[PDB]
Amino acid sequence: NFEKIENELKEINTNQEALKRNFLELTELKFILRKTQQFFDEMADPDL
Amino acid sequence: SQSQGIQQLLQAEKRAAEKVADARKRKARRLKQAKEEAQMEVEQYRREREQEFQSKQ
Repeated sequence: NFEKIENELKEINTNQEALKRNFLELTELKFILRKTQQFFDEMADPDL
Repeated sequence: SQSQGIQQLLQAEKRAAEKVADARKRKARRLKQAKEEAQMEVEQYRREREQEFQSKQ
């Protein structure tokens, strides 16, 4: 019981680390994507 | 303004794309003309030596 308790605790900890590491970068990417639409939409009547 | 100027830059690069495409079109046309003109001169020579061959006959 105790061995597994420790194992799963450590697993969840490392997973939290990895998930946060990915999440922060992807969130900043979302924000840049959003604001870059306003940057682009000065005369963006053509398709691209 | 920066956004308008940079969009005008995207237009500038589309102009560059047009220029390079024009270059490629010119090259293809000129190469085809070279091929055809060489073929026609070859035809002239072919007929000339046919005629000389028949004269010797």
